[PDB]
Amino acid sequence: DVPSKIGTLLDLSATELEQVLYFSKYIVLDPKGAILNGVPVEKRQLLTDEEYRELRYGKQETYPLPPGVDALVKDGEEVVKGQELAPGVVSRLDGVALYRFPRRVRVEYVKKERAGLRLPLAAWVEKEAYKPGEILAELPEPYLFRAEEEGVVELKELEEGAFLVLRREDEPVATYFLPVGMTPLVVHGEIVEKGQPLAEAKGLLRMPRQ
Amino acid sequence: SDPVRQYLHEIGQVPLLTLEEEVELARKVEEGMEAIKKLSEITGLDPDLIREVVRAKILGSARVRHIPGLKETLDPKTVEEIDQKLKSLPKEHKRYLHIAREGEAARQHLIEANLRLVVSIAKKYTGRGLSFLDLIQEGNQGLIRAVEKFEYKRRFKFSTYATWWIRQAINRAIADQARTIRIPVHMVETINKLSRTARQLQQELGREPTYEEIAEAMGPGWDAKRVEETLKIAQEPVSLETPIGDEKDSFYGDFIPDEHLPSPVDAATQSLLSEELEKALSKLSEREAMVLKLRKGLIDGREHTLEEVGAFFGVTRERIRQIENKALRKLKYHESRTRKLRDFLD
Amino acid sequence: AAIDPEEEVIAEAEGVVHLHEPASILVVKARVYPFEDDVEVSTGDRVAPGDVLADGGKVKSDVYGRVEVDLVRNVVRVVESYDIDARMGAEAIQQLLKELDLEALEKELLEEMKHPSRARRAKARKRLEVVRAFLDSGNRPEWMILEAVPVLPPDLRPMVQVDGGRFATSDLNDLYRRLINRNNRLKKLLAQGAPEIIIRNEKRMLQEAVD
DNA sequence: GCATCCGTGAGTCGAG
DNA sequence: TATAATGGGAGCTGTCACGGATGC
Ligand SMILES: [Mg+2]
Repeated sequence: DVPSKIGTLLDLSATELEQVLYFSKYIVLDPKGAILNGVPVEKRQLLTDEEYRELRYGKQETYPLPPGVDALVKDGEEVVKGQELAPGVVSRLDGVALYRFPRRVRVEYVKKERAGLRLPLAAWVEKEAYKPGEILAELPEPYLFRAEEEGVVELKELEEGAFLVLRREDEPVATYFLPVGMTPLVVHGEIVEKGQPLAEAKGLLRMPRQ
Repeated sequence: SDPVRQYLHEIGQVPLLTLEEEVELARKVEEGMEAIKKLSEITGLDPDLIREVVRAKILGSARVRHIPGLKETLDPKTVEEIDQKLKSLPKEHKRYLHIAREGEAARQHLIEANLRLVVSIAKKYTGRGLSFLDLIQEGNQGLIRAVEKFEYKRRFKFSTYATWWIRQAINRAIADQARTIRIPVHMVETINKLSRTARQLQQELGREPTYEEIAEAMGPGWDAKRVEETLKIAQEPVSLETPIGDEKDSFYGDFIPDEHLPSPVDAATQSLLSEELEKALSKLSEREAMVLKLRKGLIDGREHTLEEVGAFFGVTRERIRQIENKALRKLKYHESRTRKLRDFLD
Repeated sequence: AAIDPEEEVIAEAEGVVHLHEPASILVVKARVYPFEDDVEVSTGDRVAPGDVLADGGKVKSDVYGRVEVDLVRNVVRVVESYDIDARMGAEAIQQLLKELDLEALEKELLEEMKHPSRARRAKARKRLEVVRAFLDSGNRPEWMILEAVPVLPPDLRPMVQVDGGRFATSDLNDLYRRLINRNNRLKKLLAQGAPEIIIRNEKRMLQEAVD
């Protein structure tokens, strides 16, 4: 009934009191140090649902990843607005990106083993240890690494470089590690007598990255 | 402005769940309930009280109210006591608290997520005696039942199990509400079945079926009398404000006489009756007049036995009944004489 | 983990885990607080800066926000938010009406009455008439909001059997029934802890029922 | 200051 | 109690005669 008495006492326009009573908009009793768009929230301010959700429950957004496309960012790692989350995705806000329902889980298994290799004494560079990528030796002429045991060959080729494991019956009698720059001359499940070339080292040879 | 559009907008705010998100939320809910159970086993508290406390803390102090099923009044004091005793648990035990909270959050997000399905189901129930929004809210109750009863292990989408409970709650509402005079739900079922039967019969016969035809069509136990009594008992009331005319002038209730309050004529005749009876009772002695007056209950409005009037007048029941007899007899003589009291007999 | 035990993925030997190809990516503004020890706050608790969370108080909160406890990632997360109180409906309005101190508003508007502008003087008068009305009356403004809704005596809204043996009744009965139904449904919806967007709808429908 | 919007009024008895 | 089902429809049109509130 105009002029509204409730609206009059509280200094609220018809539209405002309508919005509050009929649940179009929130009205703030105790801002509790709230801030919206840089300005602090004054008591008896009108907030939409977007604004009240942003203020009270915090801001967030989810973005889809097309199937078979890996994320360009890591779980838990901070992001800046505009920074591309993926080749097809650009984040609208700043914050902590989180992974939602990962399709592929890759497990890197730790392996600590022991393997021998024989090299010409002139070519070798003496070192107490070899870090990845570091040069193991330098060979002036093609050299043939020869088998020091007899048995069946287990050949496993890593990302770069490889491993040979010789076994008689079910028990391995040898383990050789072939670093980068050495081409294996044998295949998996092959029989090698002592002295025949397992591989060929040529030119420089270095440790693999893995 | 339009409440329906507004609610459809608010519903349009929360996005729809992928199969993954759905299964995740479901799982979190179930495991949350399990967590509350185990937590009640550990603490020795009531699983209900615990659930209400966890729920309270998730929703905030914005919603705190006493629950009818709870034996304690639920207020921020008591929920703080309980929450603090929950915070005093060892790491492995205090873990179940976090599980519970996660569960509740998952539940809320689940309901809010699936709110659209309720609308899409209830839009088909319009016109059955309930408002669109009422239907929507009842369907929401159904949705809640679905969430609390759902098991993700069956690898079913949420929609399939939800739809059943939603439809059930809506139907229950329609049955329990839309009649001004409430009728039991089974009875409403019988009435609607009677209606479908009658409509089928009218579609085959090309005319409105008689009571006997419907009786025969309803199988055994149903005669014409049963059909008629069922229809009669199903009769809805009519508005007193229904207009009887072209103009705003006539209301139906304006034609309805009040039978309750006595008419001036009836009142005056009752008065003259009391007066004439006092006239004829004064023609007796005060003792016999008082005995008659106590026996017919003119004094207190109730009739005393022979033992009570005999104990009050200090005579035997035979004696008090005897003076009652002679009083009544003298009254019969006086009435045969003056004939004043004959006209009051209708 | 999975539904059926034989579909589970168990780690054969020692190694580290790498997550690839997420179904989606959720970007949230939040502050991360890793923990090695039993955490003192659970999920849902609201927290200001300088609050104890985990590790017996060693790790605290930098910002204002809401606590999400991650047991999987072993980190307490805080989504930046306030405690801000904002309501809707006649409860909020009843609050604002209760909060009003009349004499203060009277005097403020009196100061407003000396202003040169004609319009402002006018509005100040219009308001002051209301304020002074409530003041001199002895009636509290908050009574303009209803808690207990009165019910008209039945005889004044009859349910009566007419000549034919049929019932005729007043519309106030249907209105009262609407009110009572929506109300009770609200009480049960609250008792069961339904989400917002439900309770909101119910409350709105309740107000429209009373109207 | 002057166009514009929203709510509230628009005869009596009779019969119906 | 479990295939899955995820945003509603009808408006309704030849009165002024306005009153006070609201708007460039
Ligand atoms: Mg039969």
